[PDB]
Amino acid sequence: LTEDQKKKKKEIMEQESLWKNPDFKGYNKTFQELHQLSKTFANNQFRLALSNYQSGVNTIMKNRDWVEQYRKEEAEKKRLDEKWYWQKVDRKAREERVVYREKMKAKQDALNYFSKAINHLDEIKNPDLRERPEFKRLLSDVYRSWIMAEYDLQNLPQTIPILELYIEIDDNEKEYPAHKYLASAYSFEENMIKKTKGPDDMLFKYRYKKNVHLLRATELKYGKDSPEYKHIVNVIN
Amino acid sequence: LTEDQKKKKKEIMEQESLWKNPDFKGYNKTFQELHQLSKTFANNQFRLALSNYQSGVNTIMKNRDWVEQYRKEEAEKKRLDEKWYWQKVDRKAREERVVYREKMKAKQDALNYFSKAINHLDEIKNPDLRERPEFKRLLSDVYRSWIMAEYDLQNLPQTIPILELYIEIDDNEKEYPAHKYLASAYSFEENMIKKTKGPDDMLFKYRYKKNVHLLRATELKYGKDSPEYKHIVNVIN
Amino acid sequence: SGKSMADTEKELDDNISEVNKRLRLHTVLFKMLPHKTVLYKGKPSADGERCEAADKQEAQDNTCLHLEVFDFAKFKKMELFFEGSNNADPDPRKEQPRNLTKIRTYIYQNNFLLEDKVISVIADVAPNGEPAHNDKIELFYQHVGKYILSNVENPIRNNFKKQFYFKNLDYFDKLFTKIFDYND
Amino acid sequence: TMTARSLNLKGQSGELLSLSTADKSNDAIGTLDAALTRISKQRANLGAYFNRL
Amino acid sequence: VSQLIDEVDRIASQAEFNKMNLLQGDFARGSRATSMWFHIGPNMHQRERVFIA
Repeated sequence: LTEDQKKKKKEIMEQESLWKNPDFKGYNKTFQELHQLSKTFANNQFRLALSNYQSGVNTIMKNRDWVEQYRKEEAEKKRLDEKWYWQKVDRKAREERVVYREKMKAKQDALNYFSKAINHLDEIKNPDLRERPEFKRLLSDVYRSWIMAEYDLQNLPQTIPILELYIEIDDNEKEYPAHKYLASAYSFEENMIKKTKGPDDMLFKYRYKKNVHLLRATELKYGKDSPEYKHIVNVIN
Repeated sequence: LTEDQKKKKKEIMEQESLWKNPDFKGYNKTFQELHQLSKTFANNQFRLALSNYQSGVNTIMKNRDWVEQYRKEEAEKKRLDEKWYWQKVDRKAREERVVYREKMKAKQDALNYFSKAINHLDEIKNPDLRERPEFKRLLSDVYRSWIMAEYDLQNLPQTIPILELYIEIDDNEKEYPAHKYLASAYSFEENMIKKTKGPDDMLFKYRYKKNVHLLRATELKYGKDSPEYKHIVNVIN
Repeated sequence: SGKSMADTEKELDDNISEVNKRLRLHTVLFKMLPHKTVLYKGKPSADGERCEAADKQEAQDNTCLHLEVFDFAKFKKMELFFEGSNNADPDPRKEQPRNLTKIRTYIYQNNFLLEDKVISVIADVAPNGEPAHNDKIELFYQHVGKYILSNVENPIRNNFKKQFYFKNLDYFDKLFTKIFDYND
Repeated sequence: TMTARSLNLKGQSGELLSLSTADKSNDAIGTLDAALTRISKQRANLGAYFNRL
Repeated sequence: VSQLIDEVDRIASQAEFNKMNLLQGDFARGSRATSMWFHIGPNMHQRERVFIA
């Protein structure tokens, strides 16, 4: 390969890791690096913003532990009225409901915390401070977890304004997962217009934005004028 | 073991002994030394402060004797209406309440005496006398017994201002149990915020202060350049 | 009595000495991080009380180590200023100690109170000399005024070394050692 | 008192024309127990106060 | 029969009065040893004990 292709391969893997579903080592790493930055920043409102963000992810992490425990406790119940197919079918469906409803509340609590983290960052008014690498990384990570919390519950239209704010910050636009999620969420919205028989202007708006971020994700991972880039361009043209 | 490790090992054992639950040999040693120090000090308000501290410790010692005698007298009773498991459990729980309530009153009386010992030490205004080891040796003994009296009854939030005053007083700070109790009491307070869904500022304040004194306790007992100090800080970040 | 004070002060003089003897070893880091820790290599500069980070962190002529320690803001800083040049050999596993000319520390957060005042800056101008070097320790007090530790009544002088200065010497010497071990 | 006297849950699971939904049903009813408790007992204070007057 | 068995466990668990659980194993002790003591006369020592599970 070329030096740029080798570099690119390394970077795409780092970006996929960056967007990894949360776990205890990633929680540690993510907060450890966000911890580095707030230290240098030495700004009480940024300190508060991170305190709220971390409380939000803690809600998510505590929920993930709850979901395993709940499924465990259900698995360990002896189910005597479950001898016919439909009976097991029900109890599976109710397990999905209780888990989904609790995950929905955990998401709502996590987003209230993320909203508070953003409201505290909003109080940093000095443009010399808002342009700090410390400011931009935290604001990016708050948006990323917000996007992921909604994404996991299939709330894809809601991820669009946050993905769009995300890619505007400090070269986030060059992240392959960011464009993949934008393209997928736009695709969903296009399909919503087709299923609900909505207006053509919105059909084409969503289709256009899907194709822009589809092609950009392709360019970023495979390179301009790669067999894969050429393919997506030829489909669009 | 090196000259530093031998010193450290020896000191940790002396410190663990210093914070040993009270008994008759420790009582005797403590008050023989305090009375000799009082004779050296030749200060009527210190003498009074010591008289009150000793009365407080006597309350604690008399209570320990009561608890053994009470449990003995209960063990020796014939229980004719104890046919069921739930009857045995109920009666056990009632015993535990009587012991806990009497220990709570003994703690309250002991802390009234410790408060009086402090109020008398407060009356020594001359800065040349307040800086005497005799003065702050007693004040350290009062707060140490005070901390332990509360700790035993799980009154951990109440131990924090006294532990903090303790380590600021006359060279106590390098005592590993003092930092262990601070870390444990802060951990309790962190858990209280997590369980009661309290404010984020207090969660992370308490979590931080747990980690500071956890790390300092680690440094003191397990040593600088131990795998133990290396690990704890890397987790804490 | 004054006997206990005298013995305790002696123990603390030796505690700061033994750690200063370990701190003088961090020369091994010039030819060479734990979390919350940022190390810079540099040279004594300005008025001789502060350490200026190098443009070339790996440079063989660095004679000061500047370590910033963070937690939840900057909480602590230490500057180790060494007497003598480094060994020509580029391998840090072979490098030897250099007596410290000075140790300068700063406390920004986790401020300790000595008789209700904060000593935010401590300047030791004879860290590898006689353990009893209180007259070589400048204390910068906030409620920052300059006091000399040897003119501090004594407990007060004892509380200073056990609550403030030994802490920073041992906290920093360990964080420097972590970096060394991780890269060595 | 105001609606923010209890956990003021709005909307309900499913499709809405709002952007809010209620929380875990188990707590939602439990919250109404809290609402009932908080206000009724506050009336108790006024009741008791009246008796004092 | 299977659900009839499950229904029994649920009745015992959910059979509340004034937020007291009156059938599951919180008798003669739950988190607290307090049980169904009733005060029947106007004075002290005019008491009754009930247990059930």
